[PDB]
Amino acid sequence: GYINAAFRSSRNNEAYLFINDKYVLLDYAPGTSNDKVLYGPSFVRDGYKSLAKTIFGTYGIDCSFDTEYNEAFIFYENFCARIDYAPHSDKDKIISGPKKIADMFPFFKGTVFENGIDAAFRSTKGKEVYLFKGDKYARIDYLTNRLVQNIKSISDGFPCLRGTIFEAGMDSAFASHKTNEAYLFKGEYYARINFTPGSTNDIMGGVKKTLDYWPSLRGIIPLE
Ligand code: NA
Repeated sequence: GYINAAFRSSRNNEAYLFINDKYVLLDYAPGTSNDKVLYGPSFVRDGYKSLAKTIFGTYGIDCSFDTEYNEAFIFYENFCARIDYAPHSDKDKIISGPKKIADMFPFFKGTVFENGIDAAFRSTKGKEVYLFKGDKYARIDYLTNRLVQNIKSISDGFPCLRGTIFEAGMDSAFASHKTNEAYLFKGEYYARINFTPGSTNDIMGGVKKTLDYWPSLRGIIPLE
């Protein structure tokens, strides 16, 4: 029972983490030791009343990403939705969906991403987003609803993850609040990377046991 989906919050140094059919709010503090759970662990149906009577409320969220403002895309199997998550409030809503992925992001029809996406994080370049399913990754523009490039292996786009357990799959991801950085999660292992849009940039090697560096997740992962 580990991290399944994350998206960066619009509130500085904060992130939402989705585990099983549950979620937590966290001050993941990249520049500090002072890490901490802000809200939860709660059920998605309880925390997000907008999602209470949906498949997400029943099953949780297996992939998500920050777009802009207080908005983020959330997925579960072949369906997905845009919602406003309303940081620290009641006032959270469904904006778009729930649609199938192939109706939200048409270009995905015919590919591995059509029946489900593993994880995803917001790129620093414009309205761009990187997504992961299996051992391939996509580069999209959610605003113009197009694929910026052909879908290639994580090994090809991200050379730093070669020879790491992250080479054949990522369970969860989110972008840091710091420039060109994102976190990746697979099982009990995590890594902080420094990504440059449109490059074969290596670094880093920092594959660490998640509980070792996230003090405030002991008791939550592994969620039994
Ligand atoms: Na996932």
